[PDB]
Order: sequence, then C-alpha cells, then structure tokens
Amino acid sequence: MKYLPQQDPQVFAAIEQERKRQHAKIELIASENFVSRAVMEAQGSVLTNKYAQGYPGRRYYGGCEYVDIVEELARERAKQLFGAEHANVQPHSGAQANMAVYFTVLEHGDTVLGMNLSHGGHLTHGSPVNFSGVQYNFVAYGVDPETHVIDYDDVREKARLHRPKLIVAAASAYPRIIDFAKFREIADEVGAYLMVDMAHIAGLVAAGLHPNPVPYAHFVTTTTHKTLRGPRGGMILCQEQFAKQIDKAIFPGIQGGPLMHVIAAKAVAFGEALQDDFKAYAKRVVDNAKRLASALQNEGFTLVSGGTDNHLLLVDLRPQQLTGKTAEKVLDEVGITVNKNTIPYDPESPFVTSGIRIGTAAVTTRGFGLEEMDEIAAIIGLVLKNVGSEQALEEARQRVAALTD
Amino acid sequence: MKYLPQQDPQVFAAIEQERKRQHAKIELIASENFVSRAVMEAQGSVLTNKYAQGYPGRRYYGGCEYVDIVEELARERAKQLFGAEHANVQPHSGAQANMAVYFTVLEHGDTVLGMNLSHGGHLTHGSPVNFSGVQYNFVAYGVDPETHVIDYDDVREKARLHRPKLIVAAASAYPRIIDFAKFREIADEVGAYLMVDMAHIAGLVAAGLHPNPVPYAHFVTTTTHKTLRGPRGGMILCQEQFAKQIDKAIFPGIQGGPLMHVIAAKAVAFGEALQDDFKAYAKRVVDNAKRLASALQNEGFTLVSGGTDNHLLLVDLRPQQLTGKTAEKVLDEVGITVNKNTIPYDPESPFVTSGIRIGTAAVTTRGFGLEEMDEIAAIIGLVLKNVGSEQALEEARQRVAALTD
Repeated sequence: MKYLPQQDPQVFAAIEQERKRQHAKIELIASENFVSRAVMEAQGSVLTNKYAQGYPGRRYYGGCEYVDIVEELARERAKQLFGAEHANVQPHSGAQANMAVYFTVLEHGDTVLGMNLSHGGHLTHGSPVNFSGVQYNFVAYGVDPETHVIDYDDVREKARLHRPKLIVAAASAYPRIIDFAKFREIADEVGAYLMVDMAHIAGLVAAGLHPNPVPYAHFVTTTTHKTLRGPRGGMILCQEQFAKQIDKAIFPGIQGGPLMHVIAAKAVAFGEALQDDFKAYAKRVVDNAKRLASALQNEGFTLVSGGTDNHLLLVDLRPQQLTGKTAEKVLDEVGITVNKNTIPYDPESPFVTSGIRIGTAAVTTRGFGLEEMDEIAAIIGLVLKNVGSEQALEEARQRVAALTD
Repeated sequence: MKYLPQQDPQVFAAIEQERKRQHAKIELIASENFVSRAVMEAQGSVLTNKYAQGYPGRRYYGGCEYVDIVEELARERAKQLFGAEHANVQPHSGAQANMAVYFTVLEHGDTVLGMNLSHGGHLTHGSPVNFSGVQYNFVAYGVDPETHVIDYDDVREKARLHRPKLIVAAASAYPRIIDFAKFREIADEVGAYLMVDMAHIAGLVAAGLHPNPVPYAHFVTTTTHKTLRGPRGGMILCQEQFAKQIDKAIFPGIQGGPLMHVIAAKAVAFGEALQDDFKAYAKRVVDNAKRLASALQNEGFTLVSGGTDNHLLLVDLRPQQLTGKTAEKVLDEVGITVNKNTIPYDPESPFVTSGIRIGTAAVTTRGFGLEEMDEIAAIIGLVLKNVGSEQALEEARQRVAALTD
C-alpha cells in the first residue's frame, strides 16, 4: 500500500496486524481461505465508483459498457465452471443469495424443509432468529444418530408430512457427500422445488471432487469465498426457466446497486478456478482433510461420521470430556484457529457445544501437505490431552510457529 | 496494479477501460463520486479473508482482535461525524440498511408511510416490485404540485388516515432541505417511529450543510457512497435504546459475515469526512449545484422546485418537449452522464420520464468549480436545444473534452 499508511495510520496499523496474524496462525476455520493478489487488486479497483443497477446491456444508468464486460465475464466463467444455464453474480453475500431464492418461489409463511441446524444446516436455512425462520415455516430433516449421515428416509417423511413448497439441501458443517439425486427424487414426489446451498463445497464441485448439484436442483446458491477461494460475496445458479425471476428477485427485489469491484474479483476467482492448478489445489484440500481426519483418529479423537468426504471434519469431544468452547479457547492460546460447533444430537447448547469444526482449504492454499497434516493432528492431541499444562501449551506454540515459519 | 494484468488480461483490460471512462466523461449522476486511493487500498486489503460474524468483542470466530479495531474505528468515527448514540457499519448496501430497520420494528403487512416514488422516494421506500412494497403496506405522501416541496399537511393527513407503524423521510431525487423536526412532530402525533434515509445527503449532513436527522429520527439509514464519498455499502445510526435490536436485525437477522475490508474502507472515508478539507469540499458541492441550477435557468431550463438546497437538481424538460429518456441518450453521445428521472406529477412512465437528474458531488471531487458549472450548463443548453444537429453535438463533444482534459 502507498496512500493508506499516510492517510490513515490507525486503519493501516490494524490492517498490518491482521496481515501478520493471517501468516502466523494455523487457520483451520472451514469457511476461510486466502485470495490471490489479483483478486484483491480487482476489489481495490475504481469499479467501486460505478452505479450499475440492473443487468448487462439492461442497466438503469449510462456508461456501464465496461462493467458489463466484467459482469458478463463473471457470469460466463461461472456457467463454464458449474455447467449452469444461468448465473447471477450480484448477491452481496451467501445470505442475500439465499434470501433472493426464497423471495423468488415462496410467499410469507410457506413451509420449507431444510437440514437440522444442530446437524449442520445453516442459519439462513430456518433459524428462528434469522429472516428465514421468521418469514417462512421451516421444518427440519436430520442425520442418523449413529452414522451422522443424512437420513434420506427422514428427508422423505418430513417432506411427505409437511408438504414443503421448497426443500433445501447442503450445509455449513456436513463432512460427507450430499446425494442431490435423492433430494431431487423426494422434491419430485411432493412437488417441491429443490434449492442446493453449495457454499462450503463450491470449489470442490468446480474441481469435480464433489457431485455437482446443478443438474438436480432448480436453484443453486453459493458464497464465492470458502473452497471457491474468491472474494466475499454470493452467487445464484439456475436453469434458464427461472433466470428472469431470479434476476428480478436480486434486483429490484432485495438489492440495489451491485458491488462491481467485487464482481470483478468474482470473475478473477472464477478464471483461477477454471485453471488446471486449481483442480490440483482442490484435490490436495480433500487429500489433506482425509489425512488430517486419519491423523486425528490416530491421536485418539472421535470424528462425526467417522471421517470426511470433503474439506471439513468435526471432532466429537465427548470422549475427552471437553466442550467445543473449551477446545476452541485453548487452541486459540497456541495459535490454532478453529470454531466450536454443535455435533448431531449435541447435549450442549450451540453456545457451548461438544465439537470443533476444522477445514483444510486455507492451510492447503499456504502450501501445507500430508506431513503438515500429521503435525497439526499431533499438536491438537498434545494440547487437548494436556489442557492444564502450560509447558505442553508452550511446546504446542513452538510447533505451530515452526509450521508457519 | 501488478498481479491482475498478468493473471487476468480480460478483467484488467475492462477495468482499464472503466478507469479511462471515469476520467473522460462528465459524471453528473447525483449518487456517484470518486473515492480516494486510501479508500480503495483498504477495500483491496487482506481483510476479505476474515470471517467476523457478530460484533467487536462479541464475535462468533476467534482471531478478530484486529478487525474489531477496524470496525470500532468505523463506528466511533461515524458517531463523531453524525452525533449518533449508536452506529452499525455492517450493512452491505443502502438496501440492506433499510431492510434491517424494517425487520427491527415492523411485522409482515404493517403500514408504512414513505415519500411518493415518482416525487423522489426510493425503491426501498415501498416499490411494489421491491421487498419493501411486497412485505409491508406502503402508503405515500407527496410534494406540492406547484412548489414541488414536500407537503407537510399531506404527510400529516396520510399519517392520521393510515396510522403507519413507521414513517420514512428522505429521497433519491429531492433537491430541497427536508424538515426532520416536522416529520418527527407528525410521527409523534400518530405514535409512529421515524426513519430517515439520508443516503443522498449524508456528506452534506456531516459537513453541517443540511440539518442533521439524528436528533429527530429513531433510525437513520444511509449509503456510505454518494455525498459521503466512501466505499459502496450501508450504515444505520440510532439511539442507544434501539442498538441491541438493530445489531440483531443486521446479524443474525438479515446478513451473515460482514465485509471487513469494506468496513475498513468505511473507517477511512469517515476519517476523511472528519477533516476540515472535506467540509470545504462539501460546501463547494452545494455552491456548485446552486451555480449549476442558476446557469441552467439562464439557458432557459425549468428546474423542479425552482432550484436546489443540496447537491442535486432535476430538470423538468416539458417546456422543451423532450423526455428524460431522449435527453439522457443525447447527452450520452457527447460524454455527459445523467439519468432520466421522473418529475413530480410526471405525465410519462418511469421508463420514459419528463426529467433528468443531475448532481455535482463527482465533478466537485475532480476539482470543478463555478466556471466549470457555467460551461456544463452552456453545453447542456447547446445539446438539448439542437438534438438533431450533429455539428452542435460535435462542438459539445469538444467542449466536454476541454473540461476533462
């Protein structure tokens, strides 16, 4: 940076602290990643100056010829990536992408069936303190109490009982592959739309490492950050038959001016995801997660579902008589960033929890491989088995520093 | 830029086109501005990498110590700027800032009273194709047919008839000062909350050039772009008694993760607005708008309300037998960017209109003064009085180029 250090010392010092923090810590938050310098440059561009309400070639302001090229680049690259008939790259966030789909097909008070929030469903999939649970009548399907895999018979029974207008599949804390074909079969039986929120797994889908929901779902929503490794924002994919209605939901329905600089950053991230090396990256993400799961099991930890098919894993800490909250706090002390996370059938509140959620996308981006996975598992074992030993925590601190340099 | 040109030639070329466009054109879109290099640097920072759901010191992810400093800088600088008891700097946009206020105090189907959209009210103030008009029962107050000033007796009568839970004041195309004391007096008479959407006038309020709605309104919403000259985003100000509820509406109510890099950019823009030279800038904005209004009247144009108290003016093109659509198109041909805009009691549809909206914030930022105002008015006169003369349009084109260099 050149101008910020002089203009705003206070903001610059805090940003610099954050930059140094990102390098020093082992980032295991499953939704986090590190974007390229190209992505950041696009977000730091003059495109923030441009009002471009509407859509490419159908804008409500003149002078949009060049931001149109940008938005179309993002939409066409998204369509290449996922095989979608239509893309909307304007959602400000995952929240707004979901909001717009609901706005498209639901009336106030309609019934929606989503994944149980305590079993891995997202806040925007019916939390009673979120617009989703306030605006619509959400019902939940669950995972098997033993396997922690989505119980597809439960999805079906809930769908047949409650007759939802819309079924939502996908999750913020589900470590196994989701069967979209089965979700669509159930949707079809009850005459519901199917929405897939692939936010967490979108980069894996792009790399052919998770089945693609696009052929099975009426609407696919996603964040552009997470495994897709793009800027913070949302996106909607859908078949051509819903394109006009989806675009109208985003604008003039729920948003106004899009963030054209962020959309530029989306296009860049999509360009990166189209490359062969992104495919290799995403495979390393999944390989690393499997290795980390296996290594944690070697340390004596129990994992929700017994492992992972994707980028993320959930440690069930009940055997260690630890809460997620305690584990999160002590790992923070040694420079490992995780989050407490409810496990299926958690006896604890969501503010305490019996689990921690871990993902490999961010460490993989930094170049961590299988050997680093073994060491991270070993450090987690050292810490969680010795929560009262400051000597053990200091050894952990040094081993973390050795990994990040 | 260093990395984008190599990584993504297609995106870079389009951004470069847009950068050159911004320099070459005379930008008179009333909602547009040019942010500083410091603001853009903050938006192009590593802060995009950080999930920070929740609030400073009350986050749902570890490692937020430094983004907390950033968010608090933004909130405290906002409170200094506007004298507000509480600020929420997380809204993704003006749309979301408004959405969250509605979510805070309204139930589905509640009555809201806002400014007539055709008289200057915004889309999010009750458009039947926007979430506002779909979710709530919007009624409208109007401006006087002669003066084009808000008819405060009409605000009162509509409020007493319809008994709204909430009254909205402020506009996207109102060229006069709004009387917030009178809005609050009417709100009080009927037991309604008062929301002021100061998006357009926020920089003028910050500079003491427009009366401050904060002392009169329960909630004040704004965009951070426009006259405030910040990054694209939203903000909510309110008294301490609504702080907890407003924060809960933004999250977990209507959003998820905030854009921490944009919030950094907000802090920077607020730092700039606190400086003496921003006050001088904002006065030049208003001076330039008054000069431009006067110069346009000298050219024979009729202005809605007979002039302006702020950054913006509306040309009533009926005397010239031109639509806003025709005027917008022909001005585009010579490199002047305006938008068609409905005028009060417009006989034309909002897709055609009888007006153009013009603001001085962007040209003022580029250093345009009173002499430049006279010349812009002279060029507009030359073009609009000679719509069928390619020779006149070419002379206009050359005079525009002379202004931008």
